[PDB]
Amino acid sequence: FVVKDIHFEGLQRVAVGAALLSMPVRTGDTVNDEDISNTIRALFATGNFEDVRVLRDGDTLLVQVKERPTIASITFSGNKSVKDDMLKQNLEASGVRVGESLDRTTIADIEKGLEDFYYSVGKYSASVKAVVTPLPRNRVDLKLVFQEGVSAEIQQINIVGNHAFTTDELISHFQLRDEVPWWNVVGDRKYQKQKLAGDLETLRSYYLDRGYARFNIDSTQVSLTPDKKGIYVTVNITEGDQYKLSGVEVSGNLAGHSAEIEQLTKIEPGELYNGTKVTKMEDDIKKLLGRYGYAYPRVQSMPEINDADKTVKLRVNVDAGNRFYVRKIRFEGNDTSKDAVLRREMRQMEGAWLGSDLVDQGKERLNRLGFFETVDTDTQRVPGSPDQVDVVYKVKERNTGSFNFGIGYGTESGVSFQAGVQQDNWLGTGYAVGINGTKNDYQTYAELSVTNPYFTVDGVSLGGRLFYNDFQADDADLSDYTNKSYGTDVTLGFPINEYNSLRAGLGYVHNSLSNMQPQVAMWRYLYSMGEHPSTSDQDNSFKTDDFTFNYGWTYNKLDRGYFPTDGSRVNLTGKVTIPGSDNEYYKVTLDTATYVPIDDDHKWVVLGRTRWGYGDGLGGKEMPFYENFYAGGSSTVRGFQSNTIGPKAVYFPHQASNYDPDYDYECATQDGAKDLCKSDDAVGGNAMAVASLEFITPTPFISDKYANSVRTSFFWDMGTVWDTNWDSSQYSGYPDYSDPSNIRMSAGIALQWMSPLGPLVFSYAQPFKKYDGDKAEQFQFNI
Amino acid sequence: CSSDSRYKRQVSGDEAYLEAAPLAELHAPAGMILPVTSGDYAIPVTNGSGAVGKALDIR
Amino acid sequence: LFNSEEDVVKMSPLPTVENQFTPTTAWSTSVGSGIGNFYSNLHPALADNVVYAADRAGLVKALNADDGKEIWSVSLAEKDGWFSKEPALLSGGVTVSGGHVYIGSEKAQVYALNTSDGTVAWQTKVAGEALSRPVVSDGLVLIHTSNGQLQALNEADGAVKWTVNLDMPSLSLRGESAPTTAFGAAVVGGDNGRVSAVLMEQGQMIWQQRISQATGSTEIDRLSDVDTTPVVVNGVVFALAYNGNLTALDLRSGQIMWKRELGSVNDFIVDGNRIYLVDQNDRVMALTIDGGVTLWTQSDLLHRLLTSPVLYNGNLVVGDSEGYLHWINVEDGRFVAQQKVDSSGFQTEPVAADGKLLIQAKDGTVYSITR
Amino acid sequence: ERVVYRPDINQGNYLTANDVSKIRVGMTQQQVAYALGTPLMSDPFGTNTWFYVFRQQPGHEGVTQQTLTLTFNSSGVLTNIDNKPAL
Amino acid sequence: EVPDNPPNEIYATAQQKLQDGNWRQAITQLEALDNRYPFGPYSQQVQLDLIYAYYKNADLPLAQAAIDRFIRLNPTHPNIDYVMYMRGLTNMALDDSALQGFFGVDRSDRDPQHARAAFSDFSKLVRGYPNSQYTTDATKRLVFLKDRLAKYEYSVAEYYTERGAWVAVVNRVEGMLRDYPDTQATRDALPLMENAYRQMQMNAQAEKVAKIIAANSS
Repeated sequence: FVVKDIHFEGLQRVAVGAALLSMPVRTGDTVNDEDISNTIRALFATGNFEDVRVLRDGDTLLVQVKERPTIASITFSGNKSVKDDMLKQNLEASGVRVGESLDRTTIADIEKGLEDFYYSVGKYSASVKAVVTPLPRNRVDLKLVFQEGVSAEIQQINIVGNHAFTTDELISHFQLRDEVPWWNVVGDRKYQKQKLAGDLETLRSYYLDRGYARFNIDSTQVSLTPDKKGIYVTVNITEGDQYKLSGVEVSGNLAGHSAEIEQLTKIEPGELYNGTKVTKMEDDIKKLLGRYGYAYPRVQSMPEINDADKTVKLRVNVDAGNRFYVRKIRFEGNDTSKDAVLRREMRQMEGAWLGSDLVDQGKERLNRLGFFETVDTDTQRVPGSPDQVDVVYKVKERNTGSFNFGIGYGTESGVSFQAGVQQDNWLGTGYAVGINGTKNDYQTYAELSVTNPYFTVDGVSLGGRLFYNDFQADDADLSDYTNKSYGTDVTLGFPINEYNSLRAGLGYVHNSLSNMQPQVAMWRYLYSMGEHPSTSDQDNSFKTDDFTFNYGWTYNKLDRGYFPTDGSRVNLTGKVTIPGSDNEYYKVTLDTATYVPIDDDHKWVVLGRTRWGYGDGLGGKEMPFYENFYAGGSSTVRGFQSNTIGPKAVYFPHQASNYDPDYDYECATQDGAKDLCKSDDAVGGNAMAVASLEFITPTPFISDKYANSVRTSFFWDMGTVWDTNWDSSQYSGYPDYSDPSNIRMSAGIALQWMSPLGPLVFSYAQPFKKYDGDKAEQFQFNI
Repeated sequence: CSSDSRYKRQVSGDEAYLEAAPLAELHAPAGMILPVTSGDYAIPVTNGSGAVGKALDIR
Repeated sequence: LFNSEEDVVKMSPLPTVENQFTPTTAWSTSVGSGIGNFYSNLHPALADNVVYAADRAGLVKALNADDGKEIWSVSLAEKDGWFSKEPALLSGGVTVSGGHVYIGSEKAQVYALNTSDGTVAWQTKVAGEALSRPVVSDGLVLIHTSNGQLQALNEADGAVKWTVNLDMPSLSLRGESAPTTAFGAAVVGGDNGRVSAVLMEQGQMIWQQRISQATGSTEIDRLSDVDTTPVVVNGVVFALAYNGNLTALDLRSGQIMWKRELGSVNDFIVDGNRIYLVDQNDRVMALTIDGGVTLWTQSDLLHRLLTSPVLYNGNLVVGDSEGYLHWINVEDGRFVAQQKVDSSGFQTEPVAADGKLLIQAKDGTVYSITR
Repeated sequence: ERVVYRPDINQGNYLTANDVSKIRVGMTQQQVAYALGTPLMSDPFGTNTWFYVFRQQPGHEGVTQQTLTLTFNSSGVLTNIDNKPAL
Repeated sequence: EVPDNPPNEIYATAQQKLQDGNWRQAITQLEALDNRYPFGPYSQQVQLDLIYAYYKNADLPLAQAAIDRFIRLNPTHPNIDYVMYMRGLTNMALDDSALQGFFGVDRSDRDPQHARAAFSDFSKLVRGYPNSQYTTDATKRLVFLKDRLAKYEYSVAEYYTERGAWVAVVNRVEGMLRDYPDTQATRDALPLMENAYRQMQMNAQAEKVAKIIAANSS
């Protein structure tokens, strides 16, 4: 029989002629009942025909095709700890997905494979069921319910072959631990069989360091304890004998650095053997020959273990390579930055032999850049010569800009706001930006600050800082506390070492004042300004244009420029006035940042911060009171309200402020309180020694896509600010504030979120030791 | 909820490489002849079909 | 955190609690502690009116089986080391044959203690652990190790007669393939779904048959705990293949008389031609010796954690790891009694020896139960 | 100038004097390229003159330099070993 | 949220939102068409409009996956020339889209990663389709890009001058020499290796450039 036509009754994925080519009974070919049955399997061999019924109208074939394709969706339900795409990856591992055909046979198989996925991850007591939900025209949904009973968790290792150490101390020598108490609670307890392998290498290291060179692990068998949780193991090892480093017989392509090689053979003959130091001394060669240019310094140790005296001799084979491996370097991730600004951040030069750490030193400048999220190296030895390594640097950049704000003093009673924004090297163009200000009907404060750190290749760091505050305390007029304060700061940054770095600059500041408060230290400073004011009236006006020399110094051995982890950046700052200034005083300030990794995989890191600061006169006219030290709120201490730490104001019994409202502002005036009024306004002290105890904690509660950016840290702060000239003969009814014992204290937690245009920090903090007069807001926004 | 009524103001793109200026070749005297093209820098230069810029294929 | 995100699996309870022959105890003496959470293939032993009881990590009694009064005590909680009086910590069940107490530790030591005081008749460290209690007989401490080694020791000193490597899975697929002696050949099953026969007198493999499937590319049950200890009535062996599968096969050749590759049974006694079982889901059934043909069944109890099924007072007696004890018809599955005798639960096996019935709770161990 | 801290500027592509002894005029480029490899410079339209040339800036005082040009002919066979110090 | 509708109407629905510019909803139509009918006769024409509306709504990694789809789905097609531009047209906007040029700042010092990719695709376009409607357009894309790659490497060669690594000056400009004549930044780089020459005291070699300087000052 020869077919007249094949009737393609429903395909839903495949073409008509593409269905015809799968048929061995195609139009024009002789058709028998065998090739009809060959057509059943071959249309089933498409992998997309659910049922195939090859029939014919005499000879005109007609195939009742039922079809499995597209699964329109796969619906996951009940996982709750594992991602469903990971389960879809197991479904990807079956080659089945949205778009694919369904197979009722592979339902239990993928259910097995997901239970085998359950088997692998750390469970076995977890079952699944795939619910086929059929959809229009051929389609099906794979609803999937995940009936997870319980995981498998470790119970007890047995170690056999151990004859020098405790199994239980080796648990404490292993990552896998089985100890979280109820009244001595510490840590957590999990299982994964890859950790078993890592604990074996941990043991392999644990016998390597002693000299156990006849040591070997025989095997290790996990008890398949019949509860679907019970993880006990045996560990079969051979303890082996102790061996002692009796000598090294290093040789090979020594490249003439054999004395420098011999410096890396500085050992004691007969000390008990460790191979990690042998591993370490091998690396130092690759750091020795690495800075000597050898990008592939093949080093091969061989422990010639001598069982006759229970010692080990040390063959070490050396291949050097060449020096001028480094041809050039490439840069990637300059897409929003300037390349030379990136390319200035290196110390291994093209046209040179390799400096291995010079990469890393350059990568440390990349690391202490801080305008990045990754800085990575791609050390491509270019084919054609082994004098050709082109090292690509794909880096991931970071966000820029940082805004701060507090909605206050209007926004409906007029146009009034806080302001302030950065631009963080101005999108990495080479121009550090920090600008702030505020426009209100209390004051008009303006400020500019801009820094090119790199005007020259010599690190010429031109920092120009400006401000123009029309600080008037505008309640009716310039009658309460006025200062039009303005001036500049030209400042240069100075390289002193790769880590030592000086700061110095010149500051101008011109201040014009009017009708100031019955604050008496304010009068006292006016009296130390050689001025004799009316203490009972705010009518006293003043112009001052101060002239100062500014200085400072920076250390930098601390990990990242944005997310550091270990080390220190010691930051001296200070200032002093000059001849020609109307006031002769000084001010010096010391703030630090010491980072100690608690965890050295850095799940926990101690962070050490203090703030030392002191400024006073050079004789006669002193440091002004607005240059004192003011804290609380956030500044480095939370729990309080801002600038609420320090000595507090007292009002002189006052008559006429040039503003006597209807009991709106109380300034010991004739609107009430016509007497001495000690107020709670922290007017700051001329000496500050504050600190905090802040510690890195992780966050296991979110996606770590962004937790790596998020800082989670609890802080524990304290403080004492005071003025050295406080002479309580004059403050006989007042607490003395020449005391370095005004001991405040607060503690709390830091919540930094890294938004895509700067960090968003928030905190709550509760003080529980405090010298009063302070204003407190226990919740803080730290944007 | 709603973000209508001119959500973006003067936000678009252009065809700046077409708006850029063309180039001009460089001369080497007799004896200073060095290789000048190292890859796909050699292209077939073409007025293969125009209608460029905004007149290019949109759909 | 961890208490609120808890995932729970659910089993069926114990139905039809009966008291038609209302149970009691003869005594409890117990020992105190034992298994607890710490799962092992330890189980008690009883002979000569001497309860061979002990704490697993601790004391080694001898209790007089009239009241469980202490005949003597020793302890393997001694002999200072890293633990400094290193605890007992036993793997296998108790064996007392002759004047020795044969026991194999989780410290991979085996012991012979003189049964009149517990004075150590001899000592041997066993190479690795054992998945099997030693069937100490014929001058041989017949051991299936965790390493899969047929280590026979001369039971007069522990002198290693041989150490013969056995069938080996990937990890310790838990189950006792106890090396059993039958008609002069060492008969062992295997936790890799395989069975074998070995020469008892030299450790020479008579035959070895893979039977059934195991975890790794065909993953199998962990609520079924396969009693891969083979029991041998005449030379058709009747034993379990790991994953629980039932198989009858020649002892001389390993050639299959019949097999149930449908088995997921836990603990088994070939009781005549009514082979009594504990299923994975803990339905009881009586199966033939010609097939897995149900003479009677009992799906009444379901989804508990049982011990081995024993026959005592004419009734099928099983306890569980719940603390319940159950008295089933030796015929069709009828509860003759039931006793929630404790809540410590029973992982070990009931010992219906000396005409008694010796059980061991997890840390409340011995209740000599009568009715 | 009068400034103090100037971090030192370095440059390799510079072989030892033993490597100068390793070769001779009349060697091929390849005879150098087996033992001393390639330099990082040769003439782009001129001859095969190879350039293993040292440069380094020391503190406050000029730049050290060891120029070494290696004139091969059109056959790439050495015709001049030309070394130059700083200045 | 798009229901299973008539697919030609879905083909019509996005076509409005293309002309409307609602590629927030045109692509929302365009996915569910290809989520249900990806092998339709216009579903590959949907792919051309998918790359279009991805480009219109600025969805280049979503576009670039769809470009490699049409590689796999239509390895032979007449409309490859559209996509072969649209591959480079992606890599044009993939290389530079940012706001820095809005401040008059010249972004030819930024990383020409996709500019190297857009250089490849348009050169493959003028080779694979030397007569297409883009072949005049893609040329001037490649014309400026050759100097954009030059002013990139010119920016590299500047830094090495103030570094003073005069060899690394020469290796950059020889790379510039090996890649393009016609960039006039090469004329700008022309004296600098000659300056590096006399800085390396390669004065005789600097004389050779001085003739090329004489050749390329005029």
